[PDB]
Amino acid sequence: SKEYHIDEEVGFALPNPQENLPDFYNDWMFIAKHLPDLIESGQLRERVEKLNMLSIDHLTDHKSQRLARLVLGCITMAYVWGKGHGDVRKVLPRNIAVPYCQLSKKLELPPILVYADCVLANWKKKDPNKPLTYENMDVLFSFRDGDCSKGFFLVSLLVEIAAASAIKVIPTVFKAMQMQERDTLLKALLEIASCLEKALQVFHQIHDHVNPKAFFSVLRIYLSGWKGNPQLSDGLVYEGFWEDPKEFAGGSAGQSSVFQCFDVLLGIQQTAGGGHAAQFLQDMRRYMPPAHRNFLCSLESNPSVREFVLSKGDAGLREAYDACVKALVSLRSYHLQIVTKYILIPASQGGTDLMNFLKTVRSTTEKSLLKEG
Ligand code: HEM
Ligand SMILES: c1ccc(-c2cnc[nH]2)cc1
Repeated sequence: SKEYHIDEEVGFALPNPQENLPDFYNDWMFIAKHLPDLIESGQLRERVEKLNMLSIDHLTDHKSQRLARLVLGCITMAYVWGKGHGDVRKVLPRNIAVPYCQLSKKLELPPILVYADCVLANWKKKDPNKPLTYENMDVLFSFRDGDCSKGFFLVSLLVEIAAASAIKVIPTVFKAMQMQERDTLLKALLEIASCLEKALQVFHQIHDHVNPKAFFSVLRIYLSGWKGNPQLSDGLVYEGFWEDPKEFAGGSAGQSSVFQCFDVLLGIQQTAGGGHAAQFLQDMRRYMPPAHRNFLCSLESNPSVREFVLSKGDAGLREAYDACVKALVSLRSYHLQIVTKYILIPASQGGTDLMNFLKTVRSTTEKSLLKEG
């Protein structure tokens, strides 16, 4: 894999993300680093409004630009939603909206907190010399004390990284197919299946670091966007940058290149059809870093692994292929249980479109099994 910005040990996540910005931006950093406090004491908005319009020209490298996206994104979420009890600002102050929009066009990402920001760039290692384990990690920014942003963002990060291990065998898969190396292809498919099965284990930690009520009533609020959102009907106005208000979806793992890439690799047509689930996943690609979305479609232009495995009358291959698919539905099935516990139940103390969306995606995955009938 070339410079698709894919690291060998971290995958789509940003390797060792930057934690500090040039002193020239101390005003931004101070607000983002103290969000839990500023929101609760109610001085967050007045503070955002007192900011001077800072130039983004002093953000030279990619990492410092990513850190800034994270900072401005977290601040924007806090500004728009406030204490997150219903009072919402419909206009983002030009002194913040402008740098954020310019920085966004530069990185080719919408001006709203995105998965690539709050997960892929929002972490650090406590001990540089220890492994990437929950116990040795922390997020750079949270919204409110007790919002469980650490558990949510990091466990997502950890799942992403476990899945990354298979991203590196993708090349082996395509080489083996054209070189007609049957044994190599089988070994590769089984390896991918193993990595996806491990990611499922990682996913288990979500119960240990995220509490249903804090997640549902707090975190969820700050990660909402303004596209098809009732309380921000026409969207948000980025004062000084855009004439009318603009609609943008909130953070979602549907913006994760990781799960989208294996569906492509395996020939599962999540994006096909005109259905709502497909439109959503197709649209989420606009929220992924440009390098990552280029990876996704470079995968789509490679010959089909599915057709190859099918055209051969090789049970070994069919089974290795199916193990990969089976691993994806297992993950999606597990994730349904999680949505039931962290969203359905807390909301019970409409939102069925949610479960149907997830099931549609899972059913499309199951349908791809070859040897099921
Ligand atoms: C508190 C736990 C979690 C909840 C409540 C949750 C909730 C949701 C919801 C509501 C959606 C639907 C679309 C949207 O609104 O963005 C969704 C989609 C998705 N989530 Fe989660 N999620 C959780 C944890 C995770 C974790 C740890 C991962 C792993 C990185 C993950 C991966 C995905 C993916 C890939 C999709 C898109 C559809 C698919 O490929 O099946 N989620 N999630
Ligand atoms: C950050 C981390 C994970 C998510 C998410 C999980 N499931 C759907 N979106 C959204 C933002």
